Amino acid sequence: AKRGYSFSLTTFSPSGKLVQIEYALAAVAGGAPSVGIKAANGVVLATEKKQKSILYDERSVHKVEPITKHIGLVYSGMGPDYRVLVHRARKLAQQYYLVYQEPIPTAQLVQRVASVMQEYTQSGGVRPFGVSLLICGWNEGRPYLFQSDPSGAYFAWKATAMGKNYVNGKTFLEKRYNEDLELEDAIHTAILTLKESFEGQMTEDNIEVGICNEAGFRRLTPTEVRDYLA
Amino acid sequence: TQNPMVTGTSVLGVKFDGGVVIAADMLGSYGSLARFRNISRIMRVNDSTMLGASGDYADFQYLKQVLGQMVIDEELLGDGHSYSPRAIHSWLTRAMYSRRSKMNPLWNTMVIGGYADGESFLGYVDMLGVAYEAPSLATGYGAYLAQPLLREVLEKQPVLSQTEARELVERCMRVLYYRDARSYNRFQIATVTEKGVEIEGPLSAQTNWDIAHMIS
Amino acid sequence: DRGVNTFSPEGRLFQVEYAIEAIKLGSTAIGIQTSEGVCLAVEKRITSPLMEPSSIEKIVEIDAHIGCAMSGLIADAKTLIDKARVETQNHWFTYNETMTVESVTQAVSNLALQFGEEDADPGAMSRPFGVALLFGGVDEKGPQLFHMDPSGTFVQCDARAIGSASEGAQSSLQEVYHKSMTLKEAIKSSLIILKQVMEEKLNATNIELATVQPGQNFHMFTKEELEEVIKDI
Amino acid sequence: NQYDNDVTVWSPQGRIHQIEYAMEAVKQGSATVGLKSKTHAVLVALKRAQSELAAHQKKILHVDNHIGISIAGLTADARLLCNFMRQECLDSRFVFDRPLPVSRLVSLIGSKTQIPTQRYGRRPYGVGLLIAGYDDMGPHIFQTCPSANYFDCRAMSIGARSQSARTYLERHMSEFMECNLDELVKHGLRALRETLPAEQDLTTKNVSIGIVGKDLEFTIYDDDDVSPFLDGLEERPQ
Amino acid sequence: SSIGTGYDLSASTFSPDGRVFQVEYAMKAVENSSTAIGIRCKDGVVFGVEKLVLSKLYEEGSNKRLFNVDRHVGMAVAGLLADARSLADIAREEASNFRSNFGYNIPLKHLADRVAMYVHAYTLYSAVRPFGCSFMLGSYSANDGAQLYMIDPSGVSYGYWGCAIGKARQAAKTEIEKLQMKEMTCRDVVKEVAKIIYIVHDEVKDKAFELELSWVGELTKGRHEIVPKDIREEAEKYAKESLK
Amino acid sequence: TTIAGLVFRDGVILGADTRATNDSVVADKSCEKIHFIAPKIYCCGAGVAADTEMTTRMAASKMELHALSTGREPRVATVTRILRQTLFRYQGHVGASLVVGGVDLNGPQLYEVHPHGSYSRLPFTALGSGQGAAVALLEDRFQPNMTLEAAQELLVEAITAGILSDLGSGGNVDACVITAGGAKLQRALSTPTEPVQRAGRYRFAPGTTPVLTREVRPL
Amino acid sequence: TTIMAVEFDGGVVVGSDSRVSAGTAVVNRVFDKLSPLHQRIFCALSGSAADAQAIADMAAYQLELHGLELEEPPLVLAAANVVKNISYKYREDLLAHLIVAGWDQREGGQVYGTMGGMLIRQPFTIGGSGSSYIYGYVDAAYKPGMTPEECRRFTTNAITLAMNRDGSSGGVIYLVTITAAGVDHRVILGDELPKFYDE
Amino acid sequence: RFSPYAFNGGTVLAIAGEDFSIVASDTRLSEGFSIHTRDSPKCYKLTDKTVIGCSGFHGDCLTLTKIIEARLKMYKHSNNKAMTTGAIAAMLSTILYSRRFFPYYVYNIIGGLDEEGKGAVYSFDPVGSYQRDSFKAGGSASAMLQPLLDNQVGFKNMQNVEHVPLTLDRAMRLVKDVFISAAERDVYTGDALRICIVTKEGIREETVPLRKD
Ligand SMILES: *[C@@](C)(CO)[C@](*)(O)[C@H](Cc1ccccc1)NC(=O)[C@H](Cc1ccc(OC)cc1)NC(=O)[C@H](C)NC(=O)CN1CCOCC1
Ligand SMILES: *[C@@](C)(CO)[C@](*)(O)[C@H](Cc1ccccc1)NC(=O)[C@H](Cc1ccc(OC)cc1)NC(=O)[C@H](C)NC(=O)CN1CCOCC1
Ligand SMILES: [Cl-]
Ligand SMILES: [Cl-]
Ligand SMILES: [Cl-]
Ligand SMILES: [Cl-]
Ligand SMILES: [Cl-]
Ligand SMILES: [Cl-]
Ligand SMILES: [Cl-]
Ligand SMILES: [Cl-]
Ligand SMILES: [Cl-]
Ligand SMILES: [Cl-]
Ligand SMILES: [Cl-]
Ligand SMILES: [Cl-]
Ligand SMILES: [K+]
Repeated sequence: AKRGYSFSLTTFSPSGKLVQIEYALAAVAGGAPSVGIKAANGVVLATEKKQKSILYDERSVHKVEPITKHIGLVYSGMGPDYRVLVHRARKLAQQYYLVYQEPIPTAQLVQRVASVMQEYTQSGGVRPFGVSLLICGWNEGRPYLFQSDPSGAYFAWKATAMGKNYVNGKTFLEKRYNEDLELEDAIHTAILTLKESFEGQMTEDNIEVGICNEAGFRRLTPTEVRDYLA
Repeated sequence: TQNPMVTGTSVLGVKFDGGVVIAADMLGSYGSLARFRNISRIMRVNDSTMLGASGDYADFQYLKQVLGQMVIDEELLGDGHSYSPRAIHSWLTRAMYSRRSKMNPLWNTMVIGGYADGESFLGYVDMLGVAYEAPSLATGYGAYLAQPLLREVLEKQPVLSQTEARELVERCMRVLYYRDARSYNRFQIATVTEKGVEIEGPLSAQTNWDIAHMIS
Repeated sequence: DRGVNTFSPEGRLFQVEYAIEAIKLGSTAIGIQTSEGVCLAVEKRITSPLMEPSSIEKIVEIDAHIGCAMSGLIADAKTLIDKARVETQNHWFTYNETMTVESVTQAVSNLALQFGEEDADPGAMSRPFGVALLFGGVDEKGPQLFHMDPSGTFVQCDARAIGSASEGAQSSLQEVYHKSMTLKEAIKSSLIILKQVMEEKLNATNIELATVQPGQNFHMFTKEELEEVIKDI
Repeated sequence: NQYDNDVTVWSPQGRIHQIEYAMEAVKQGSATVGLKSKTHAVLVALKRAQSELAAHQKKILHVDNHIGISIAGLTADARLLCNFMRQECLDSRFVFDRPLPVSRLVSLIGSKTQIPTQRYGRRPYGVGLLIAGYDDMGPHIFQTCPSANYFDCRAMSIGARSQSARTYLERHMSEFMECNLDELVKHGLRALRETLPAEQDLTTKNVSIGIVGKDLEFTIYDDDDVSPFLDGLEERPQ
Repeated sequence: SSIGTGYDLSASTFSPDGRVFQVEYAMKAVENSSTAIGIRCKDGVVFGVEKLVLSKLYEEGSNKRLFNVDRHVGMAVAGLLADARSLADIAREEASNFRSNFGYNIPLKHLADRVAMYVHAYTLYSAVRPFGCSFMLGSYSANDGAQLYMIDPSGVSYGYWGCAIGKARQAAKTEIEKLQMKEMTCRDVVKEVAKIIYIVHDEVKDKAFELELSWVGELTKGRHEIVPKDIREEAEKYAKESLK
Repeated sequence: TTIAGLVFRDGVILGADTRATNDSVVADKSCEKIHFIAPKIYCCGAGVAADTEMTTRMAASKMELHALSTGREPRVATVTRILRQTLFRYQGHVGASLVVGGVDLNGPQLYEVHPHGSYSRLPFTALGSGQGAAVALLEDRFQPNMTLEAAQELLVEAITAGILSDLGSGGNVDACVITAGGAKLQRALSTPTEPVQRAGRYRFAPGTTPVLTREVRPL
Repeated sequence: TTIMAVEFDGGVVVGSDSRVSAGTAVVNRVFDKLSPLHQRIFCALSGSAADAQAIADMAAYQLELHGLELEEPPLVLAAANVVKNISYKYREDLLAHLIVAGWDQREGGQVYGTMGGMLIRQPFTIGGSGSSYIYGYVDAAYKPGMTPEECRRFTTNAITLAMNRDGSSGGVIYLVTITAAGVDHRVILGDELPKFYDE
Repeated sequence: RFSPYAFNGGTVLAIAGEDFSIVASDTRLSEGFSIHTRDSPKCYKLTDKTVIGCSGFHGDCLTLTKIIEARLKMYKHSNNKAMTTGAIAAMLSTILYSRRFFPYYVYNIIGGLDEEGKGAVYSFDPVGSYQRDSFKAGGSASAMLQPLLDNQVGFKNMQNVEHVPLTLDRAMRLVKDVFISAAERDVYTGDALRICIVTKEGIREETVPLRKD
């Protein structure tokens, strides 16, 4: 028999800093790198899926996930925590569809998912999520890219990177990213930002990439990733 | 239970010198239909108290399991204590009234026979919680048919030998078979004594149909 | 740091022992069980001549035949007193009779160690009551006086004192008690012992005096009547 | 110590200190003695006064017509356990119409007293009881503690200086089985006497007696009702 | 072998070397208790327990360490007896629930499996402490044969031919290995069970003792019960005289 | 409503009329009754309109969520069990009679599920107030392993029969073919009734309606 | 419905009609009322279709878990008990009789009736609305110690006779035979039904 | 449907004198047109000072007597004394009213002594309305018992009778007579009559045979 703790595990330090959120930020800043790029006619999301052994089945688990027909996800941080947020995101997307009969605006999903993240910075007996989310979407004929993080704060991006070498990946994008890309160009500059932080040789098995357009959201097949890897 | 499905008719009880004897026919009816003509409506609770039950059979089988477990639980402790016939009677009374008060009754009438401390026990339990003790017991149509017979004999002879009780019971089952449309000619006799509970196999009462020729 | 239901190596609950200590800061109160009645007396402890005299109530009425003297944390006591008053009237409703002084004290004693943190209600007690109580009254077993502390323990007393000067007043009662004392001597003794153990002089407005005797009900003394018992110093 | 603030914390030695701290509360209370013959079960307890002006504490309590207890330790924990025992005895009579066998009642205490020792924020019961009862199996003397453990005993003593009483009974335990009731109570009183310092002995004000058996229901004699037992006293020797 | 201050207070806290000390300290409580024994024979299972007489004022038969959990199932306990009784109550309810749901006597292995789940549940949280005892479960039927299981504070359960728990679990096991129990009748096994308890017993540290004995085999018709005063005393005499 | 289902060689086919009634008056002449569940699983709803609407949308919502979590082609047997356990919980108070049809790794499948939560798997079925007309046509002309076009025509005839014989049925016959390759939702496949043409003009020259108050809000 | 089960030496035989009805209309003329609860335990369905099927699912659910926990094929007694318990707990809310028959290593081939929440083992059992019209036939046509083929004919004959008389019974006869070796499922079609007096 | 009540008959009578109380009843338990048992007295000892008589639905009467029994013990452990006649009557009122919306089909009469040793009688309805009185009857034949007591004990409708105080002897015959009359007319009254006499000495029971038809 059990009954949980009812007190917050995230409190204010004398400096005015919620240390557990910043400590959760350290968990994502140390995870595998991930990049998202808004590209005028679509969105691209790519991640390092280096399992660091040939024994793994590269096809079994995925890091780039669909939330609905028009929304996708990537993360940097803890895999298990991310899974919780995916499941919650998918349910929120359906809850919205059932009520309004209209694909959830990406902005509205992110707000709802970010609020779940906020809970774990104030609720009792729990630690915050050690994951930052990168959410892409297409609604009203416009591409969207959003970032959610352990704080429960959310941001809108033209392009960004997170995880290992997120600082170097960001400056690279500042110089490299220009508005009004075509989607197929964005997959290149996404894989290029990923190459900056890699360490090893890139095969279509080592990285995972998803795309979002007017036709919806899908993850690229291993054969498609190979064709961009040249 | 709001509406009983499979029912049993009258259960008989009467106490002789050095024990108690219980009778009930092996029939389970579905309305007027005789559905199961070889099922037992009697049980051995322990070695001192026994039970025959009228009404809904599923409710009887439920009460049979609950009482069965209670006896097992008590045997596990092995503290020199066991349920007396009165204790089982008191429990059953409390159980029926409780279920009745929640408007969800166990659809049963019960006869509890027992022998303890040199004294014979015979107790009645209703589905509404009506409980008492009597030298002779008959439920359902038995209360109208068999009970008059038993009382008329017990008035003339209060103490009966086990043999006298047995033949009186067989005589009552004869009347019940003739007069109850919800009865059958297969029945059991249960007996408590110093030695314990003894349930006897399928019995038939002797019938006579010679009055079928006396209509001319 | 520990929980509220923690035993000392000695064998006592810390919060109880600490609640006993809180009473040692409360103003002194005396009860005397006379064969012809019970008298309760207490010091008010005026902090300023601006405070209203009859405003402090450290001796209250529970029932027609029961009086209660209180010491320690006054705020804790008045929660317990309402509970005592509720019990008498619940009992009156159900049984059409007045409760015994023992049963009333026993009822309040049931709330004793009903405190805790985990495995408890939203409004369950967090700590004990920093209060000692003197239940004095007349039932069908003659006049009686009972003493109760935060441990829950309650016992009859022929005479008892509780508060800051507890041991001093206890010794003063010890050498000045006959089980055959009159009520005149009973009020006198309590008034005599009270001035000895106090930091302030005995005034008519400085103290509360109460009597529960067989014939008449519990009585709160009026300033003029107090001046007749303080006439015999 | 840091293994001694909660019941849910095991000591490295393999022990629970908070149970043992509660066991100390029993030893601080005044002594009480329980013993039985083949027909009767007798409780003898020492009432205590905090001052001479206050009355003596109640030590022996009613449970049912066939069961009685003497307490040692915290008052509220004793009163709480007494009310549980009474409620169990009431439910037994309400349902089965027959008195609850002593063995089973004690088993229920053993099960109930165990619960708080295993849950965080809870605490052990700060009282030990001596239970005298009569049922189908004859007279019984039982012992309960802050630890949920319980014992079936021929005779027992718990409280302050109960070791002296324990040794007295241990010498005369073979005596009790053929004892007359009047001789049985004197044995109980004589053991209780050993607990007191040499200066003082048993008085009519500080001795409480509880008796249950084949003859009668559980009865408590306190003051005037107690002197018949005290009178006829072999003198305090050394 | 132990960890101070931090990592050994709660069962919801792992130690740096991957250990739950709260379970291990509860495992220490049983190691301090007097020895309980039980070995599987050809036609049943026998139990033997040394019961240390704390005081001669206690009744012969008090503090029973052999329980009836179900008509066909017997329990032998070692450790904090207060916990041992609650687990005996939990085990009883489980055997009762099984019959209520499925209509027949609980298979012993499953009974052990079920009670073990309950024990284990008290090893995961700060809200509760682990059970401070270890216990054995023995049964016999013609279908399943003789079966013997033992559960410890962690929630682990295994089958046995011979098993012992408590003070001298080691002294007992080496004495059990000597027996050809796979071929021995349960009437014989009692004699040997009785002598191993006597050998195991420390008569110079512990003051004195009583011997508890249990049945569950063909001679009892599949029902678990106590070994009669007659058969016990023959085995007690056997124990004292082959001690030389 | 008339709704029907049919199994053929290469897959399944579902049918429906387009009429909705409020009391005994035709509310909607062109309402859709063949509902999307998965890309290759579809459901026809008969009974209480709002009830067949919400149950079907709820099922589709749970089916997309299931496909997302498994990364696999949704199973029609999953749809059928989700549906019936939902409906059984409501004890028939949700008046939704459903014909669910689709394609799995286990081939073409057709189920019917009643409001109380009972189900059956079969080659052909019909639900709604015009079900009698449809089964009549099916029992008459159904064969195992029919060609798509032979199966499409019989289904049209079954729904047509329902439309013409049932007063609670009308409008167009909607069809949905599901193949191991894909699903074609042939809305208004056949349309029996036509009267849109007329010769009665009832216009009113601006100012025939007498007005007391006028207010204009600029935007 | 008409449903039936018969016990033989090596195992059991379970039969049913293939009709489901709503009022005077038949909504399914080919429905199999023989649901597996485990690998060698089947049950015969009657009464409310939704109520019956719901009981069948929960029974099959619990017996799967119970089977894994014992690491052995569930006892037919155990199976009957779980169906009996659900039927009793909701006797006012669930309206269906389920015959449970099967085979296990402990007790061989067994037949159980659970109507209303009671439990009884019988040498053979009939159920459903059509059972009324064949009570006389089964009493007269029964022999103890029938071969698998004889039991197969006995159930077929009795169900044929019931279906012709009962308006709520119709279609085909579904037969399953459960032995140690396995389950044999066969269907008796319209042309193959035994002929009797029909006038 | 299903009825939670059965009618089992039984009449109960109580009379108060200077130092005594009488509670009397028939021994007949019945249901429909059949007698359950001829040996069912309705009087019940609660204390040495107080006796209760319950009639109506026997299932309710049994459970209610057991509630009172338990409640009597609860009181004495809590208060250190016996529950007085007036206290039991006050408690019974509240117990019966807690079932105001699902009542005990029960007719209770309480007989005993007050704290001054004087005879006390308390009459109840199924729902708990009660008062003290000199004499009262409850049950199936209460209307048969009442008027005779009104005339003889109350001295009602009489002109120059000197108003003699009630004696035990006279009340005993009165109790016997009204039941003899009722047994002749009420089909639910017969078999035997049991009288419970409450006095300072205690409870004495007396049995007189009645019509057995
Ligand atoms: C045919 C047309 C009826 O013969 C179909 O069953 C059709 C089903 C359908 C319609 C639109 C979309 C999907 C599926 N049913 C209706 O047209 C239905 C009629 C109906 C009314 C009352 C009923 O009894 C409870 C059952 C069916 N249409 C409606 O529900 C209309 C829009 N609303 C109402 O009539 C109002 N109802 C709401 C429920 O409570 C009774 C009153
Ligand atoms: C024979 C064919 C006649 O009923 C069988 O009993 C058959 C058994 C069965 C079991 C599982 C799956 C399919 C078939 N029972 C039915 O066909 C059943 C009959 C029935 C309806 C209502 C009842 O009252 C609660 C009891 C039995 N038919 C149905 O349930 C059909 C699918 N639906 C309805 O009739 C809807 N009912 C629900 C209850 O209220 C009346 C309308
Ligand atoms: Cl908390
Ligand atoms: Cl949460
Ligand atoms: Cl995808
Ligand atoms: Cl049977
Ligand atoms: Cl009945
Ligand atoms: Cl009686
Ligand atoms: Cl204390
Ligand atoms: Cl001690
Ligand atoms: Cl759904
Ligand atoms: Cl049959
Ligand atoms: Cl009550
Ligand atoms: Cl009235
Ligand atoms: K019926």
